[PDB]
Amino acid sequence: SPIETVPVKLKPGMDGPKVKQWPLTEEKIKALVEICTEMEKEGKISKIGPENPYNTPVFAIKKKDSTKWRKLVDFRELNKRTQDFWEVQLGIPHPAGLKKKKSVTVLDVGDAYFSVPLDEDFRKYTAFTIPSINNETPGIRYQYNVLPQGWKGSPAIFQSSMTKILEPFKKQNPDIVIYQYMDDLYVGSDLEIGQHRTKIEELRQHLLRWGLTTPGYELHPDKWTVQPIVLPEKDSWTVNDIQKLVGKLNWASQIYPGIKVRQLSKLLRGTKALTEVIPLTEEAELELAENREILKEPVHGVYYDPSKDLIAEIQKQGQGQWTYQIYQEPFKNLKTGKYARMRGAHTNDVKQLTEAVQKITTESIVIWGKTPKFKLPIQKETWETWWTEYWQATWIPEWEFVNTPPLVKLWYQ
Amino acid sequence: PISPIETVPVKLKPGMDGPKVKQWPLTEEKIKALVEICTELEKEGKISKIGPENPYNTPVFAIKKKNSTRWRKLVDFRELNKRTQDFWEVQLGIPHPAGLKKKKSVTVLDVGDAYFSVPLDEDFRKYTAFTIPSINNETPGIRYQYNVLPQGWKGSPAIFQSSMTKILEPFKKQNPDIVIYQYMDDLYVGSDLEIGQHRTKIEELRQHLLRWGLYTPDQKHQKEPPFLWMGYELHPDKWTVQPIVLPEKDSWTVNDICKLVGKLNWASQIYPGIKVRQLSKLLRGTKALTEVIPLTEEAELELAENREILKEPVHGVYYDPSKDLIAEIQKQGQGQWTYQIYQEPFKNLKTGKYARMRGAHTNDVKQLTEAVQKITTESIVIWGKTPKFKLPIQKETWETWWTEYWQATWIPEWEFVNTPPLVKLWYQLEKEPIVGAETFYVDGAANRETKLGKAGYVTNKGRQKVVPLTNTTNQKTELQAIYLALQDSGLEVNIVTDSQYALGIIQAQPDKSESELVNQIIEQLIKKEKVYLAWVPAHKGIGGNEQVDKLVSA
DNA sequence: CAGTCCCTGTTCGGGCGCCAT
DNA sequence: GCATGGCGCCCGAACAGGGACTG
Repeated sequence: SPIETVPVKLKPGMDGPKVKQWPLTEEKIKALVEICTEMEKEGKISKIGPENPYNTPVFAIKKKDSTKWRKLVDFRELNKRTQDFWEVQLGIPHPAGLKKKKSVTVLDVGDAYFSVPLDEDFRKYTAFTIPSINNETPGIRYQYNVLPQGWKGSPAIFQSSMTKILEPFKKQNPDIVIYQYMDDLYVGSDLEIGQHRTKIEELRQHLLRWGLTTPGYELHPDKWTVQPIVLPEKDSWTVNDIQKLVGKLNWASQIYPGIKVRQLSKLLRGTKALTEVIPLTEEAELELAENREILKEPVHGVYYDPSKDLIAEIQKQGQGQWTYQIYQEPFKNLKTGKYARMRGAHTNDVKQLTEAVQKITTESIVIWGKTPKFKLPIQKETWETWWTEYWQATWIPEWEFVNTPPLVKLWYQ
Repeated sequence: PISPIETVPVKLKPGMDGPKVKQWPLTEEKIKALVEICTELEKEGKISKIGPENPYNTPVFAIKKKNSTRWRKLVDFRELNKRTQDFWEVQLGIPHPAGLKKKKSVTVLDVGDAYFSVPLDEDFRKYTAFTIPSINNETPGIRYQYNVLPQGWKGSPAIFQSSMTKILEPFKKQNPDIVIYQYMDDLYVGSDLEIGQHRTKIEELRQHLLRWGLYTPDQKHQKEPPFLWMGYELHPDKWTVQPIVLPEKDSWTVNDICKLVGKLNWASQIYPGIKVRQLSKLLRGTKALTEVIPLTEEAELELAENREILKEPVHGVYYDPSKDLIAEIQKQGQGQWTYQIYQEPFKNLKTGKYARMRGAHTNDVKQLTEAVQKITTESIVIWGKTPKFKLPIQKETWETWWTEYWQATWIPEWEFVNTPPLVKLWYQLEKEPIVGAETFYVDGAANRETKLGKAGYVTNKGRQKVVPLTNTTNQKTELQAIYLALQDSGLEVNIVTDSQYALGIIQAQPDKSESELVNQIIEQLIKKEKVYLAWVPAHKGIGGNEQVDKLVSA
């Protein structure tokens, strides 16, 4: 309804998306038709044909508590091309101190983008197909008129509009910062929770005034503390145990340059038995403590730089627990995280993984405001099959697949 | 006939012109059965002659239909397709008869000459000019443009399929209670109605098309078990594939085996147990289709038994949305998997076959995991639900799997069907070192320019064994060392190596392999009742590994 | 260290199956 | 100088990325 059409300057020679559409279940399939019809009726989306050399897939989500199927467009591929647009020309600043709060809340400002209408030339690129079951009919094809739900350019355009919409709250609460990312608001305060959760419902009305009604959940950045590497301690040190312990102490060598292992390996000289117990010397304990102390303060000489993508790596650990890392350059880690199980009665590797990813992503945005490529400890096939059935977010990260197993009893746990 | 629907704007790839390739000589009989077709078309307005101002030409031929009576006017726009915008296809996975629900009354109708009824884009007709010779090739013949939808364009079906959807849309809104399966110009109609209103609805639909320029000849179903749809036989309660006739010839060529395998794969649908792991093992090698090749003794075994299963007459059943869905899988040959999907104890919906080597060193459960995800991502396509499974695996066999494994995995609701062979993880490494076992320190090395190398070990009780190597690889040498330690050791072993590579493959606890050496390493592993294996830095001051590295010198 | 070699695993193209034009 | 589109199977060519060795 408002304004005019913003011109999207795409990279020269660069062509748009061409991702095929991947089969869906009746649950999401039936949830999607209508969803589109409603958007078709309200003139948000039009209907197109094969004349369009572009596509992108679509699927239905169903987040917890709410029983409203949200429609998500995997604009995962399209965004990388429009990076010039939503990074340079229309850049949404990131509040340095956003992470330094005692509570932040996730707001779903999705439907608030169907206001402004899309450029006419660029509309071409945003097409999507909706498959029929057992191919009852050739999947119908549609296209977008108004700002899309997922595109990372939607809020780079709405950015002018949104700041004026939050003018009063931001101007009268200097202790409450906010961050807009894709299709989800990020409001973080500092005061008590009971006097915070009320500021949220109060911010919901402010927006509800100009047509936003979408009910999020609590999360505090102060709860997050670093977990380095713990060098086990025992009374009886078998050769076998000293073998592994040097291994772990060797990887540490690449991260911390002050790691010494010589003195320690000197007591293994000569082919010895494996179970055979060995007593620790004076110079060995002068290092066992030397290393256990140097393994406290993060790696000196490492800073953040937005000039390079963000990379995330996860390693299973068992019991349903998982552990991950977040770095810019190999071995120059940024955050050394850890993930706990959601408790019992939910013994599922895939579900926890998808959960871990979101729980990592969220902290990527919050903290810096980018999204990391996930080296995912799972098979391309084993994931592409249920990575939706357990997804509950309005954002999709870039990722890859690692298959290499841990070496020395996992260098972390 | 033409002009009922709107023309889709098609453009030529930017920078390029149109097709300027001469028409090649044709069979003398074809021309007289072709010109006889071009005039009937110009008569109905499908085509129109042009002048010399049109410098575009594109070869054309002809071929009898699936009947042998009527012919088919085919054009070769291979040089155009390279110049026509890259459309996006709208057609997806073909429909399947096991996904059909039972309807009290059903009929299917077909459109005659369907491509020749959709108006082609206006300013694009100028690039579809074909030149037809006379009769004796004395004087140049006629040259008309494909005023209508061509037959060999770049995305011809994409436009038709799309247009066919828009024409049926209005009829779907008024009648959203009846079933409609539109594949090309062939559509399957049917509902739980009655003869009276049904036939009226059929006439209602025929006349709906008739007005849209879609004439349907009296070539529609007659409402009997003999229902020709998508190449099958849709009976009222059962269903079978196209009466399949397997080719049998004394000698076979690379091509003649291809025409069999694919024909055999098609029968994997309703027919259970059909495999071709070996039959295809002959397709290996950069072969030419005409090249003659004799069947292997194992290959002649499959082809002989498969020839007997096809002799057996079988039928599938239709889907019921109220009842539960169970897919039962079982293992067959080496790296072979066949599965039957059903809902009634004996009536199957669609059987299958999974046979792939996902990696150099797999495993039986590792293959079974993927043999499950292949049926899932194919069961979702037919029905929007992931079915329950009847797997031949013990619940403790799986539990131990994903608990000691690194790459996350998982399988849906499954039970344990006790049908041999039952998949099991044979051997198992020990988490902790063993006491009273010889501590083999194994390592290997190889030269990059000579390709030869020494691989060996040493122990705690003084045990040394190093041998040479003709043409091995540094990484391969390390693997050899591990092999030695399994021949020169008792039921209890302790092994430590400097190579993750080496560590890796074992850690995963594999069954099959394609390295011969590794396929052998397991043979031992299976027997040794308690094994432990540790790792250690390569070029490090570590003890034990210090000396065996020194031993593989020169 | 930048440069090579191995080894694995994914992606592409080519021919066949079947459906339809 | 013998066509299009879709899905499927199978197979070797090409491409990719990670670890270990080398002047």
